[PDB]
Amino acid sequence: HMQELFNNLMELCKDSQRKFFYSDDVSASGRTYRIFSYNYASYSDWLLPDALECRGIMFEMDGEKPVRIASRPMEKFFNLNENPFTMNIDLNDVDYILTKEDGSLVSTYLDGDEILFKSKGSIKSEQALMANGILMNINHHRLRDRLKELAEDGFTANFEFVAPTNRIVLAYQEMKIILLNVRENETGEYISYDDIYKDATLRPYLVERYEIDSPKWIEEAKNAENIEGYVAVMKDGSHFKIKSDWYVSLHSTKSSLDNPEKLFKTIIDGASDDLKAMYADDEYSYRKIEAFETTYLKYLDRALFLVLDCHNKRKTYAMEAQGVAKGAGMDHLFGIIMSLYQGYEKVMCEIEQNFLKNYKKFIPEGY
Ligand SMILES: Nc1ncnc2c1ncn2[C@@H]1O[C@H](COP(=O)(O)OP(=O)(O)OP(=O)(O)O)[C@@H](O)[C@H]1O
Ligand SMILES: [Mg+2]
Ligand SMILES: [Mg+2]
Repeated sequence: HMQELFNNLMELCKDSQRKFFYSDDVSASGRTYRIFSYNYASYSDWLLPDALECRGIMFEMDGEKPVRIASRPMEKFFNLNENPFTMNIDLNDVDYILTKEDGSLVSTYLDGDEILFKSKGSIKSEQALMANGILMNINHHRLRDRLKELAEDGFTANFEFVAPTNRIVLAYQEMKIILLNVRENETGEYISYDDIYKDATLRPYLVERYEIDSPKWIEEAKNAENIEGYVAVMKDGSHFKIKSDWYVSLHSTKSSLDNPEKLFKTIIDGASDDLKAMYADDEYSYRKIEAFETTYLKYLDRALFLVLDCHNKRKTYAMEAQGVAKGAGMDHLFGIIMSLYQGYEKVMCEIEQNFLKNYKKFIPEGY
């Protein structure tokens, strides 16, 4: 049930502050919501219970009690061959593949009598309030009424918000929302693509689908231009993504595998999952990216512990924050501990830049 699921997620947000976290917002109606998301996480983190559902799922709260799963976006999923989840796939068990739109996730939720969108991490993000604007206009009144009845039966409708102002790599003419999928809020079951298609009000918005008969579609997609790629939907309802080399080479920093300050840049932007799957045919470059990956996560772990723990507990702290920084070799994390005296997020921004400058120290041994 839901209470079980809410607990498993709360557990994750205690393990470390850059693995899993949450955040509470309040809505216009005055209701209280809690969003479970994530910042960084390695394959083992994703083995923790229900860790794969800690990407924007949102609970309406009552104090510290979940009352309902107000919004259910997709589970975390990975690129093919990115890690042990997505290696040894029977490509013959791909049901079909879906165009991958380049934009931002927005997911429905009911707030009293109002059907609204939340971005991945917030119900007040720019994308959230614009998506809201879009849904309340007269052109989307048929769809708004259908998503409102879906919410009321407790489903979550998931859209990719695209726009020329919100351009990531691909270039979209108009601002619009594209219906990706629909999820039952409690069980997380997906509505079948064919049911969404039968609704002629939803059919206009629904992401294009392609049938496949040979795994040759992956080579074609890897070698295509001006597309991000595809989301493959398995016969069991799980999903794996295939991005084009073209997209990945444009979404990473330039010369990533050559300049180690570039590779680390790729990692601090969360783009090294696409890169790793791009070099999955190259055992050396594949396992090298994992090295630099672990390095930066090992660091973050240590760093974030020391910075926040110290600042949990006056010139006392000043001299005491020096014992943590110098005691761990990184005197860079001293002005960082000055933050909790000044103001808090804004922090994680600073730990990154400070890593790239001393970066030469952390470069894995043998690389
Ligand atoms: N047809 C589609 N089906 C599913 N997801 C899609 C589709 N088109 C675009 N997406 C987007 O793909 C995202 C997941 O793949 P992507 O590599 O873009 O993730 P990300 O934004 O880097 O974050 P993460 O690594 O945490 O998944 C989803 O957030 C979703 O908004
Ligand atoms: Mg995307
Ligand atoms: Mg990624």
